[PDB]
Amino acid sequence: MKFSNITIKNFRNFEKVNINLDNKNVIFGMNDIGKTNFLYALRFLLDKEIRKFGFNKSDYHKHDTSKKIEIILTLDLSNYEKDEDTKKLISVVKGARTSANADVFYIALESKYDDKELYGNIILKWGSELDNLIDIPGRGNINALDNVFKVIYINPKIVIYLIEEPEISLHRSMQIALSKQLFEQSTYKYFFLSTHSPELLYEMDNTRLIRVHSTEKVVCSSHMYNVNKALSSALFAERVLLIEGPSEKILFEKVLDEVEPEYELNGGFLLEVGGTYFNHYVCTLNDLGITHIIKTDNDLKSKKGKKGVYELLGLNRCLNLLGRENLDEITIDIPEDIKGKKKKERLNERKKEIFKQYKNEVGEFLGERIYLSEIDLENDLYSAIGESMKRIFENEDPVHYLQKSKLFNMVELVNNLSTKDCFDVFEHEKFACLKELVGS
Amino acid sequence: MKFSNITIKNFRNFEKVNINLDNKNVIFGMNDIGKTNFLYALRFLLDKEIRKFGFNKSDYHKHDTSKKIEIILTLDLSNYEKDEDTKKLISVVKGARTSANADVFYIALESKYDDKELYGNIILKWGSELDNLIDIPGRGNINALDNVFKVIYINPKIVIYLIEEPEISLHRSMQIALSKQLFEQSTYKYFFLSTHSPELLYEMDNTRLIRVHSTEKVVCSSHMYNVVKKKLNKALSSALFAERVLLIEGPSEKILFEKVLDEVEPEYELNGGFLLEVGGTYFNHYVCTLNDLGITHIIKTDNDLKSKKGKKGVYELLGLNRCLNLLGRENLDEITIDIPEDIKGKKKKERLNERKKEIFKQYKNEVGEFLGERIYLSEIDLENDLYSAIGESMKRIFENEDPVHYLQKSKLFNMVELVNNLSTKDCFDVFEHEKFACLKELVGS
DNA sequence: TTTAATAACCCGGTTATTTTT
DNA sequence: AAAAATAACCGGGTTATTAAA
Ligand SMILES: [Ca+2]
Ligand SMILES: [Ca+2]
Repeated sequence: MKFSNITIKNFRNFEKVNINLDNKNVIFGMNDIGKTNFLYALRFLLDKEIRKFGFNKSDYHKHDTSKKIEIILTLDLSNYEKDEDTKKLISVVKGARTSANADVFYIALESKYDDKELYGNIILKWGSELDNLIDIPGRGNINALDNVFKVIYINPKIVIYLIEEPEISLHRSMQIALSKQLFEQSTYKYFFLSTHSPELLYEMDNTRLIRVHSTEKVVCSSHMYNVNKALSSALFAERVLLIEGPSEKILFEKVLDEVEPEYELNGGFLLEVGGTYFNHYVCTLNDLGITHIIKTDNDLKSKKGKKGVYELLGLNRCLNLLGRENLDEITIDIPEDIKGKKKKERLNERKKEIFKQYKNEVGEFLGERIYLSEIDLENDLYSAIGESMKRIFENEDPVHYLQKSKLFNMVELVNNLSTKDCFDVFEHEKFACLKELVGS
Repeated sequence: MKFSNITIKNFRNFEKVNINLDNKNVIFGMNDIGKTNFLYALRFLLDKEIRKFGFNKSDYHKHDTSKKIEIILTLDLSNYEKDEDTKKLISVVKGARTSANADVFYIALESKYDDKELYGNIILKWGSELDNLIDIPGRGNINALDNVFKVIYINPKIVIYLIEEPEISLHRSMQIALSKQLFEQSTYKYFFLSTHSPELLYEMDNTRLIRVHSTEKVVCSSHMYNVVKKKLNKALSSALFAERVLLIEGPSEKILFEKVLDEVEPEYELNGGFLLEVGGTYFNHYVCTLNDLGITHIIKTDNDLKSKKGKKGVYELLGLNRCLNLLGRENLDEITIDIPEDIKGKKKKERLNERKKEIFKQYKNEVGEFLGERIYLSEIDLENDLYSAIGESMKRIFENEDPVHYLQKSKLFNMVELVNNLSTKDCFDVFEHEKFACLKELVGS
């Protein structure tokens, strides 16, 4: 009884599309024209108050020719034993089943000859096979299809809901209450929800994501959702850059609005993880067709029980994202001396030798969407705008000046930064994580 | 020059309001009718196409009487320097400025005889003194106020912008870009902004915040706000749209408290309640803004101990000293806890956990004016006065003899496991206790 | 013979004490 | 007589080795 797919041929934006469905469907995307045409395709198939006006000239493909519109719904009916809705659809259809063991049923909408009397005319045919479809019998204004289904449309009998953007002029907690009410109540068994707000999509289970695109053909991507608050604003994006901390984010929001400031309208997003852990995020983004991009920094860690033996932490966190094996450990000797500045200067010079030692493995990290820095953000930020960093802080060592307060000295660099400097950050050879987010 | 105040007297919701407002005014609250009526009071004061129809019967306070509606605006006139609006405002007037050393200017709005042929007969007067105001002169349909000020209204010469709900049919990143165009650049200098959106208040500085109260007296709280302001305003921007705010340190007591405030009072966000994450024990960054806007700043803390850097065995008293730093008082002295080297771990944790009760029952006089104000201090942490409420049900779920040791290892991963299997009576058990009296003051019961 | 309990590191904050110049 | 590390806690996360019953 759970709906298999819909085939739309010659409608107002479509040429040949086959959108897989189930119950509880969510439609999003960039263009609103394809989302309105998807819900009006369901309204022309299953609602009589749109279907009684017929088709206009604008309801065909573009505005002229290809004068044969099919909208076909395929239900995947099968045997659900004594069921409330399935035995109802056995009971009203009756004689249009060609066999008693058929596990599929078709509802087809045909339209032809727009050019004669300026009128579309819509013919609805039942049938469990693609050949020998039987016409739906009706006496007056009422078909026998209208005894089965009922369509309720929301915009600011098996019941189908069609909801278009309920986030307009409501509070966000009312969107959270609508988000729980769409998935715990059994009266919202079948819907098609069009939305932009992330608060309607916090809790979500067993849901076909239908993504429409900005192309003129409009192709649709259809994905199953089975089982989070950070991912809800990243559900509406195709490309997600996964970054570690807020100091990365303030720099990237200053660069990405001074180079290409409409990146999130095109479908890019900046996602925080709050640490160095990406494997809980990339399995969620991989199942939903969202292209993750990972930016992380190379780190070293001292080993417990051994003095001088250091383990390769930032390399192994990219090897565990690929399912690979860990590396063997290194040995650094460090004297007593002072451990404030000089110990960090030994540990930078070891990590550069590591980063040139495993450069062909950095290459197969970068063949996937994992980008690993040489040391940190603050040291390859110094490799681009290091002539501009000494003027702002009035200091000889600006990396050590950012090392004291990582975010508070970052926002003083952000608040005094020129327009040409963001191109120098963005066009660097080591800031290539940004170039895969914008898609250029 | 800058705006100084408006005084609205007998208009359609107000009885006597003296609203002190600077430039770049931001208007918010749960009274959308009062925000709409405040912008209509500015349109009857300063716009031509609203004032040419006059007052109807509906904007005579409630529906009747109130026979003298006075709307008086003061702009105080004394900045000059490179801004020529002082020179325009003193060049258009002739005899309203009687003395050239005066530092106040009055634009007054009057109306009378409300029951004569259903017309307001709006009269506009100028003057630098409150007594003997002169009449604003005009020839035909155009006053002398009309040649000075121009009003542009947005709803989906000296320029005044009146913007009403711009988040309708506007995308979220363009709301953030509209906040950046409102407050960083100098394009809009005089505006009044009404909104319901948290993302128009991210980048804001040097602005007057007007909070409209939910009561029927429609009084307002106006705050001069000057300032990492992104890290402050990202948390604070959804908290300003809330009348009462609970300040919590961690995401364990968002997951714990949102289950309880959906089982007991699930419409608590619709009456002016909010839960504010801090991410640590730093509440002095957040209480400076909420107290000046009339928002109650409710705070739940835990007692903490720290070993000192130089001496061994003595303990800095960080549980009470973070609560006195909001109250500005002098810090406490030092205590001595004798812990040997071969005790470390669970025994060391319970040996410090006894001494956090021993410092708390000693200092019950000191915590009386903590809880008399909106600062709440726990016994040890969240998970022992949570065990003093639902502790028979803590041992049911984890299949553990001592579940508070089982919960400190995990934090969120067994806090979520606790919150998913909570019964209905359990969320009234935890809401009722006197150590969870911070939850009552958020909802007022 | 498994099993929890810290060393080590990452993403943010504070406040008093050495420390070095 | 300062100002810059450095303990030592607070809100979150992951491996890996050790002590531990
Ligand atoms: Ca890093
Ligand atoms: Ca705590």
